[PDB]
Amino acid sequence: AETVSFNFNSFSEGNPAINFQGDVTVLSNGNIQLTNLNKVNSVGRVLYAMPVRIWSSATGNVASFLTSFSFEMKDIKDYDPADGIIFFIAPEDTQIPAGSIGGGTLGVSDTKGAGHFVGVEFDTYSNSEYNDPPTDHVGIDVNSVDSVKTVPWNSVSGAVVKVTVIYDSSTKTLSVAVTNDNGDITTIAQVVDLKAKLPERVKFGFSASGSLGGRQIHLIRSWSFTSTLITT
Amino acid sequence: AETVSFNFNSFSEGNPAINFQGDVTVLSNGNIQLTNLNKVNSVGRVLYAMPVRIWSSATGNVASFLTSFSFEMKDIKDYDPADGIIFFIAPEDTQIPAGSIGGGTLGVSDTKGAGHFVGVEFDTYSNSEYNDPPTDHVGIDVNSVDSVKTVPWNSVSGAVVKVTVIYDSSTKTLSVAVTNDNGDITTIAQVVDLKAKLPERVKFGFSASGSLGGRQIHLIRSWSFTSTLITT
Amino acid sequence: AETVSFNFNSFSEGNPAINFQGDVTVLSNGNIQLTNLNKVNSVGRVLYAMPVRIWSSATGNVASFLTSFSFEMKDIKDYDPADGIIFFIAPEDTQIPAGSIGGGTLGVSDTKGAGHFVGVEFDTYSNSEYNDPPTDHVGIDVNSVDSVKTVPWNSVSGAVVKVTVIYDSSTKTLSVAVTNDNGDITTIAQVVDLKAKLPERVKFGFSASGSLGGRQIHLIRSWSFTSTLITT
Amino acid sequence: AETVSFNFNSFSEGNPAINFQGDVTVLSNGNIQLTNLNKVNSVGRVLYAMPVRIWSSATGNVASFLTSFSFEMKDIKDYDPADGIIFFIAPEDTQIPAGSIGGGTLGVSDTKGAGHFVGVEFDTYSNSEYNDPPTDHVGIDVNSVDSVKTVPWNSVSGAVVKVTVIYDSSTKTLSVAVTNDNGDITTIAQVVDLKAKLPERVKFGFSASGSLGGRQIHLIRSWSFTSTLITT
Ligand SMILES: CO[C@H]1O[C@H](CO)[C@H](O)[C@H](O[C@@H]2O[C@H](CO)[C@H](O)[C@H](O)[C@H]2O)[C@H]1NC(C)=O
Ligand SMILES: CO[C@H]1O[C@H](CO)[C@H](O)[C@H](O[C@@H]2O[C@H](CO)[C@H](O)[C@H](O)[C@H]2O)[C@H]1NC(C)=O
Ligand SMILES: CO[C@H]1O[C@H](CO)[C@H](O)[C@H](O[C@@H]2O[C@H](CO)[C@H](O)[C@H](O)[C@H]2O)[C@H]1NC(C)=O
Ligand SMILES: CO[C@H]1O[C@H](CO)[C@H](O)[C@H](O[C@@H]2O[C@H](CO)[C@H](O)[C@H](O)[C@H]2O)[C@H]1NC(C)=O
Ligand SMILES: [Ca+2]
Ligand SMILES: [Ca+2]
Ligand SMILES: [Ca+2]
Ligand SMILES: [Ca+2]
Ligand SMILES: [Mn+2]
Ligand SMILES: [Mn+2]
Ligand SMILES: [Mn+2]
Ligand SMILES: [Mn+2]
Repeated sequence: AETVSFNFNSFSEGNPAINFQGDVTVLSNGNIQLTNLNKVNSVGRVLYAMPVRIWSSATGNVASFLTSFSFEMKDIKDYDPADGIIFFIAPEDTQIPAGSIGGGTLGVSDTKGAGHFVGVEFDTYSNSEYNDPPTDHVGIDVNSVDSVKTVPWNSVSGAVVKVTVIYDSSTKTLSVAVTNDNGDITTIAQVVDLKAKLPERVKFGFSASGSLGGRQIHLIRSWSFTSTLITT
Repeated sequence: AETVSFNFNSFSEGNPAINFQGDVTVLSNGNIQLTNLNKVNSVGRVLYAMPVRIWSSATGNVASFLTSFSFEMKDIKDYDPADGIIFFIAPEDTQIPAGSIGGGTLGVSDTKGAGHFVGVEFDTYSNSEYNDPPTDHVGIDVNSVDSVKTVPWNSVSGAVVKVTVIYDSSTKTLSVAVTNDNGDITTIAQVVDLKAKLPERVKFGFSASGSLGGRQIHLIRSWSFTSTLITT
Repeated sequence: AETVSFNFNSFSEGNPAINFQGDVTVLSNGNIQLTNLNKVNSVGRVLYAMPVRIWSSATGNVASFLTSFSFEMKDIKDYDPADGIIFFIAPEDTQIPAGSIGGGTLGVSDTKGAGHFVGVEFDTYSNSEYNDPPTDHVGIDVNSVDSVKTVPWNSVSGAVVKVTVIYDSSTKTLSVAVTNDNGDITTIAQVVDLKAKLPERVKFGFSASGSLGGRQIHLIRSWSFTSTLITT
Repeated sequence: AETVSFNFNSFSEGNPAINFQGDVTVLSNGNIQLTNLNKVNSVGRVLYAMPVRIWSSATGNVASFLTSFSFEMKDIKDYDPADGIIFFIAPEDTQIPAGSIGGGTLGVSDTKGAGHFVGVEFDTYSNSEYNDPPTDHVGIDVNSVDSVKTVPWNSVSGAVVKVTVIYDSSTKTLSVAVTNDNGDITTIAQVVDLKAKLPERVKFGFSASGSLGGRQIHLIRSWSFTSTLITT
């Protein structure tokens, strides 16, 4: 069994174990701030440096994984609280899309909302061009910010949010459990064939974006992960 | 939203939030020990005292839940390490089955292996009469110890095991993530309609058992839980 | 440490975590309405269904607690706005006193105003038989509605009141902070030895009452609570 | 009556409503970071710019108040997690003590551990020179970091902590409730005569400090406050 596991209680910009893309910055409190509040169409992303093998071309096996993280989004004067954070998986050579307009692309897709990735978004603005639901929501994305599925949710400014994600390889099911401020949990699950959508090796990470008038603080506070690929 | 959430970092006899059934005991370290090492066919179960309303007949809605717990099973001389621990959900009036022979019934079913419950078992003995796989395993049970589905696992004597479970009501998916000794994760997921299998009010808990020759230490170390039912 | 904590942002009939006694009802908006506007001597009480161990005869330790709740009292035609709401603590077998005349008893005491409970009352009618102050007030009650202590307070019809209560077991101090409509705060604190006045296990809740001519809307809107008993 | 109330969901160093002293800084995420991790004997404090009238030399009346706040302390490599945060009340002309050695002085007292202030300290290091308890603790201080009283507590790195404080002028009682990561609540209360210890007009705020080998992240995330003084 090939296992990749790690844990971040805090981040240090000088740690090579993580790739910093775009406007991402690391605060003195150890938090990763994904976007630059003072830039138009800002986009920042963070990736665990080591690529993870999610499936074997020899056995045909797909890995299962369990990951938990905590983020925080907070409103800022005088901008519309947008656009949200997305936890994504993508080719190891993934980079912020060329000429990215940020905003509703969440830093992972082109203007049409397409890209090569699988993710769980925590969307705080309704983009009609991507068929977003009317309210804040958590969504399961497969190569598009036009979610395969979404569930109503509520982004509380200044609130620390906990998320737990389980990917069961046999059923190809991706399950998400979000722990809100008011105490309630929000869940969403969807069958996504990682082996059919992503290459053998991939990088896991977070991305957030903003536009001209849409901006807010996007912070990653902690992140634990364990993936196990059966090789027997 | 109707939410039920608790977090037991340890336990204590006298705590009104816990119903003890059978040979259950509380160790001075706070751990719960489910079976009596000196009793033939021992059965011990622990339940969260408060009944949980998992679905509403008035709205047809079903709750989602996130729960995680840690346990430990340890060998003893000279008995065969059996039988295992099961995290179950059952009618609020659930009691240890009458005339229970313990053993492979895990304290939740009758001799034939049938009962009224939904659970996640951590089986350490292969009972052919219940069609168990040949080795240790984690299984998803629905009214029977003859698992609807199982996955190879390994119970390490004295190893602390961590488990995270997510039930997404919308998809009716019950997914389990088990973090073992060597740090590898083992997962199993199964679509289970709690609404169709259980009554509106149920109780959550743990059960363990042994036989004349099959005995071992079964400990529950911690348990956190959050369930949310959309009331509207 | 043995801890009981919960957070109700709203309520719903059927939640097994709440015990309804008397004329209480749940409104479509999630608010709990304690009294029946059409019944004489109406009494409604709501209790957290799980008993709380506030102290242990074995260790002698006493729990500390923090709780916040919000309520609203609203006038109606053509009845006299009475009688008020009381947040109370009583033995777990507590029931509305047999033959309750409601009114100034607040649903927790007998006609003489005596009972077995500890509570914080928000009194909107001056009962000379219980030595009430001449104006609305907040009072600390120990086995009697003839408050051990009171402080002037005004109940504004239709106003949302927010309350915060801290019980420090070491000093045995029960401290109350009441946040009015105008923004002013009103506080009252009293040393109350719960270990000497109540049994080890008790229930927390709210009660309200009315008489033939005294009636008003008594609503409980939210309630968060956390108690912790040291078991070491 | 004379009331003062405010609420901070986030802070900005470019806001008049607040005084900054020492090495204090405001992070892009709105959080106030009291100490500088790169300085020896670092000391930082923040104060509500508007002095609050807590008692009257004309009437002898003393104000009551309710205030709550959330903070966060976090370890760093490779220093000792020290020294802590203290919520304090002091004369309006209060400033960081001249030649402050920071450290166990929490930035409010002299080397001997004396000063003019009343406060609630959240201590993460045991200074024997100030008779500190052997573990982390919450303390009530009256002109000295040699606490009038303390209670065992546990500072969890990276955890957001919520505090509620009530001062009841009639009983001169200062009660505190602190919400831990494991869910438990800790409380401590103490009779403190503010009229005798402090001037009519005072300033409320926060202070934190570090030493050569003792440093950690000290954050003040939010702060609500309401005080009411009767003028009649
Ligand atoms: C004319 O539209 C551009 O400028 C406005 C502000 O004047 C917005 O920034 C708009 O972007 C959209 O903004 C929201 C929030 O207000 C959110 O960030 C959306 O994702 C984003 O598309 C911007 N247009 C574009 C296409 O960038
Ligand atoms: C003749 O079989 C009974 O007695 C033997 C020991 O002499 C076992 O205790 C056996 O029970 C089975 O024991 C294993 C462990 O080796 C495990 O506990 C199985 O679940 C259990 O059935 C017992 N027979 C029965 C059916 O109770
Ligand atoms: C003769 O007194 C009885 O009937 C009157 C109305 O006709 C009142 O209901 C009175 O009760 C007292 O009413 C006030 C409100 O005006 C408040 O509810 C008091 O607590 C209550 O005693 C009632 N007498 C009694 C003792 O029930
Ligand atoms: C010789 O002692 C001085 O230098 C050491 C370096 O290891 C410490 O910084 C020490 O200060 C004390 O440090 C702890 C943490 O390790 C905590 O911050 C105490 O409050 C502080 O006294 C320092 N001495 C002094 C008096 O500054
Ligand atoms: Ca969007
Ligand atoms: Ca078995
Ligand atoms: Ca009265
Ligand atoms: Ca100290
Ligand atoms: Mn979306
Ligand atoms: Mn089995
Ligand atoms: Mn009264
Ligand atoms: Mn101290």
